[PDB]
Amino acid sequence: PAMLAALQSQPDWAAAMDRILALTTRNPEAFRQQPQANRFSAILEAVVPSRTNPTHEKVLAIVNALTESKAIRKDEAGLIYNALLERVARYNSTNVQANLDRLTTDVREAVAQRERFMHDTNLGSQVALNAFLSTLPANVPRGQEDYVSFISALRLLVAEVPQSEVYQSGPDYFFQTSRQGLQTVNLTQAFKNLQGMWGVRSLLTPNTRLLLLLIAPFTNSSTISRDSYLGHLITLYREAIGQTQVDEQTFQEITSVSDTGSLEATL
Amino acid sequence: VPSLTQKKFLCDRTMWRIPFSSNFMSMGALTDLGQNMLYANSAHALDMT
Repeated sequence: PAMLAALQSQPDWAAAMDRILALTTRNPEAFRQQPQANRFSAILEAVVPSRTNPTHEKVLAIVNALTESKAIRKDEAGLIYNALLERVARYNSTNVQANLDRLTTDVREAVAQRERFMHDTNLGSQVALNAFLSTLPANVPRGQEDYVSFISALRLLVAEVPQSEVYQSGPDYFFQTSRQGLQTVNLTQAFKNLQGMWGVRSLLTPNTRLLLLLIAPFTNSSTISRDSYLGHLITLYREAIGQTQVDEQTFQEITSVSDTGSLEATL
Repeated sequence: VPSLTQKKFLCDRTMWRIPFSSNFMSMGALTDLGQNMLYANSAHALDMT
């Protein structure tokens, strides 16, 4: 967000007194040959460099930052830029003209948090979930305490699938997405229909089934035993996921050999 | 009866140039010679007739 300001403005002096002096490597005999007008319009630069006025540049180094995180929309950085320039062209001083400098050489460096924001989704995945888990009932359900293993598999899923896995709080009911596409929106305040079977050995509306199928991959010997339903189903969903991988590769193979066809004797 | 040829040379809409370079030619702008009296804050004074 700065070199995009460098690569939007500011067309050096070492590179100029490295060429006039003929200290380059590839073609030293470069500056000598130019017309004796250029060679007298580049020698009086690396002999008495001309000052500059950097405000615009680093101000453009701030706009290109805002509009890349999300404030000032892409189409408004022609009013924001003028407004910022005129503000910093009023109150300017070594005061502000520096306070910028720090802002521009910190905003491009203090981007690690932003990177973190999208590397553990600690923006709407764990802060939301670790909020929703605090809206759950007490952590002592009656039947079993396979509860905690499931509720931890949920956190692991949300933390190890950065894709989007956003956890909205679309009003009273917090709902889990499986991707920004969102074609597996399962309601996470509607598994207070699993605070039923948390411990037993057709009452699951697929919404609950959707959550089970969504996390299952991330369950191993955790939700465990023959803890009824919740146990097996998870195991059966994992088995079905493996079989689905098998059938996926099989169908690609059988359609690369060559119409419903494979879809029948696969499904 | 006898002839004493006269002879002219109309030219209209054209401004005689005298371009100022060496090979009185045109190899650019900031033309050769000009380029010399560039930097040198030198000063001169024509006087054509």
